[PDB]
Amino acid sequence: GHQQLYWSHPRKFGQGSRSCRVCSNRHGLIRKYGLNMCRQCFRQYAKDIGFIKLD
Amino acid sequence: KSYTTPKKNKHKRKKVKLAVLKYYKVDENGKISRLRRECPSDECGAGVFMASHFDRHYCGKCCLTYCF
Amino acid sequence: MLMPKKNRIAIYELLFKEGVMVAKKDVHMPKHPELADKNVPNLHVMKAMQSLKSRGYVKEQFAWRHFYWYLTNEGIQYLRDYLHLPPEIVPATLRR
Amino acid sequence: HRIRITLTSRNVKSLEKVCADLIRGAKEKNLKVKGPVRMPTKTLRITTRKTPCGEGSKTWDRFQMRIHKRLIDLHSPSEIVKQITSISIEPGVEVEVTIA
Amino acid sequence: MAVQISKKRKFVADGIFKAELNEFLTRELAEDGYSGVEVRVTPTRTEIIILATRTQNVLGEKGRRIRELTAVVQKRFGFPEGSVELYAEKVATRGLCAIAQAESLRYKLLGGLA
RNA sequence: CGGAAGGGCACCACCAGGAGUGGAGCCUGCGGCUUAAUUUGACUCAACACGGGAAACCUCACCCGGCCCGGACACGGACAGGAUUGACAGAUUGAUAGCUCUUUCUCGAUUCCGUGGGUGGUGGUGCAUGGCCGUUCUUAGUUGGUGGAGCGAUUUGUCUGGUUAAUUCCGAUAACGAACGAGACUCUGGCAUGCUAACUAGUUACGCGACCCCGGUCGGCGUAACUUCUUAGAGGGACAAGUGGCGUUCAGCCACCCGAGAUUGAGCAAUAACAGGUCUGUGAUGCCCUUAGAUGUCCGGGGCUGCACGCGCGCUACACUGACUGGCUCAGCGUGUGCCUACCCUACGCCGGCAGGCGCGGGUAACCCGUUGAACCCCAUUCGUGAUGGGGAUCGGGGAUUGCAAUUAUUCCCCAUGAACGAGGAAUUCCCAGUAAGUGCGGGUCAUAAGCUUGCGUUGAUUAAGUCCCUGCCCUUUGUACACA
Ligand SMILES: [Mg+2]
Ligand SMILES: [Mg+2]
Ligand SMILES: [Mg+2]
Ligand SMILES: [Mg+2]
Ligand SMILES: [Mg+2]
Ligand SMILES: [Mg+2]
Ligand SMILES: [Mg+2]
Ligand SMILES: [Mg+2]
Ligand SMILES: [Mg+2]
Ligand SMILES: [Mg+2]
Ligand SMILES: [Mg+2]
Ligand SMILES: [Mg+2]
Ligand SMILES: [Mg+2]
Ligand SMILES: [Mg+2]
Ligand SMILES: [Mg+2]
Ligand SMILES: [Mg+2]
Ligand SMILES: [Mg+2]
Repeated sequence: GHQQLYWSHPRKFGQGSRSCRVCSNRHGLIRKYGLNMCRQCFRQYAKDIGFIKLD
Repeated sequence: KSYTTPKKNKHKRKKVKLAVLKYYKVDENGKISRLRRECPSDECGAGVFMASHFDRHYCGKCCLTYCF
Repeated sequence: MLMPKKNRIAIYELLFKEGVMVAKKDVHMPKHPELADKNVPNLHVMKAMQSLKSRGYVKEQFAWRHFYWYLTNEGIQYLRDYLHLPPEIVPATLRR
Repeated sequence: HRIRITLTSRNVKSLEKVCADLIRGAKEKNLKVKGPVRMPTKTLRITTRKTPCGEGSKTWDRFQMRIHKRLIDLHSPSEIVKQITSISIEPGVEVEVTIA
Repeated sequence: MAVQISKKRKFVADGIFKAELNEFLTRELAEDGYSGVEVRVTPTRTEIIILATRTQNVLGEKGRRIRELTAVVQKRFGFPEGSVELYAEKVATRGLCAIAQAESLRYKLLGGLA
């Protein structure tokens, strides 16, 4: 049926399973320290998180 | 844009006027006559009738098949 | 949206027992994360609250993946007329 | 008797003020106190591209996040530690009180 | 805590918490004069002060929108009942706040001033 | 702007050199060609190991098919004598897609049929835009208020001369008072036998234990003061301060004594602009296109890897200053069990040659991996100038891990096959002190995974303390028939 083909592909791995938590896109994801967000929004919200370019 | 192969039609639902009339058989006395088989499943206890096909019986929403 | 009537009444009862309701933008969700007792899929929650939004009953806000609906007074009156509830009881966001 | 306060903070001088205030509180409440033991700090380093797209010169950011962790051992019962940690806390410092 | 998360992930999660908080209240309290947030995380209580200009407009009809924001934070971040509480505070000398003058200027351009 | 002059500066310039690339193999990207599709953006610096783009599914935007509505809301029908959801069967299909045919059961006003209208779009347009980045432009430049000159566009201030990495200062002066930038600032590196600290770092003394002939070793155990080694806080320290010269004896320059430093390195970075890149980062977005037989969304397979060709970034090497085989012996950045999330670092004991497998433990981290027993290097054999024991491309047979799925070999291991390459033409890149180069280790991409990139550590030099010769840049003067210059 349609219920057995709509969301039956395995999403246990890969970059298509995870996404950004702002853009929900699947490119340039920062998975380090559980950020799980793209580098553009990381540059956007690094001041709000606490990251700062000291050196 | 124009296509070569014609499209596949949508399933036109076969409407049936008074399908409950084909279930029971009325009598002039005080009784009822049940033609089709009742399903013994837990979701459909005693009231739900089954489908009477040309070869063997089947109940739909609980998906239970009785072959001959 | 051919929704189940029990799930529709459960989502409207949750929306009445707390006026603002949240959701996550993900169609491929088995159950709602806040109300996990019933089935109540997230796509049904999104489309039911979008049907409330389109006819001017609820207020929309969004934070990156999450929908937020502020229930207005016309939505209070509509959910009261739908659920046939007495006008004495109020939601908890009006309670203090 | 031996109760361990762990102070984790991002800012430096605020954490120094908090640990010095805990030292002054232990000195006023007259208990055997150990010195503020510093841990080696952690520098969370992220290196991304400056350009949102990919077309430009190869420039790279260095986003740093320094976190610091001090610890103070106290020889006192639980109510004294709760009375000390309840008073004068500021948002930069996270406090973890271990009984054992 | 039973999940036992590391401090490396914990401070990052607090930073993303503050970032999503700031973005959500920037989107929601834009017409009312939003200027920032300040969250004090105490044991068993979470004080979270909205710093804004028009306190009467952020409180609304007998504190209704403040209670709505408490329920938003509770339902979204999974906080226990009565574990988080918001407080709206007025900005002194609000002309120096840059985002308040920015929202004032964009609402002037939306209203139709030159 | 000048193949015009007067000064200064830059290893994205030169000189003296160092390692190279271009010569061979392989990897990656682009163009071309082929193809159902080989998705696309970018083409000097400022495109081409770039989109963090190491794509078997997803990503995926391309092609071939098959599903679904996730077309809200309003207005009309239609219907409870049922508006209409789902369905194992036999056919069809790819699939156990009721997708359609044959066939009847089921859900119960949620829905379906039309008209307006939205919604969704990695669709088009960055020559409509926002934001961000790069570039002009790593150089030292730029701008008001008032006063003065000129009818005016404009000019002075913003400079004759000296000095500086600097429009940095001294000094002149129709200018005065100022402002951004530079500088100042922050972090990093080193010096403090002094202050604070320490059972998540130790020190040295003791008490034992083990071994060798009173003494020596122990990261074997435990405790006694202390912080030298450990880590991180407040301080301090270096300022052309002292001396000898040059210099209007001002601004400043060189050398030397004391000394851990007598230019450590990065971040930030002005006015004005490019019709530079991005709509394929966004639920940032205008307009246009589509919107049910979909450019929306889901699934299966393929492709993004295709190969007569050329270019670019890199890896492997061309060996004897080397290769192989054993022995010795030393690191620092770091990271590590996740909201969804299904995937962690691994000690130790057995099985197997190996890739690996089986069980008990430790670790949310100065606790455990871990004293991080890393390579280069050192020592001792084998080799003998032979395309050789250099080099490992290509290819056959087998064995393991990850995953639903490896075929166009995902990777790893074993045996075997053993190509060009004998130091590379014109051309050209990067660099001067713990620097280049050799060399290995962590993070990102990661389920499986480093020829890339970003950080760190080991060994560690040649040559230079200058110049405008080339390439360019910044001031002043000059000329212009240029001003998309
Ligand atoms: Mg057309
Ligand atoms: Mg030079
Ligand atoms: Mg060059
Ligand atoms: Mg040369
Ligand atoms: Mg070559
Ligand atoms: Mg791959
Ligand atoms: Mg694919
Ligand atoms: Mg889009
Ligand atoms: Mg442009
Ligand atoms: Mg253009
Ligand atoms: Mg596909
Ligand atoms: Mg490619
Ligand atoms: Mg070539
Ligand atoms: Mg060999
Ligand atoms: Mg050979
Ligand atoms: Mg790459
Ligand atoms: Mg002339």
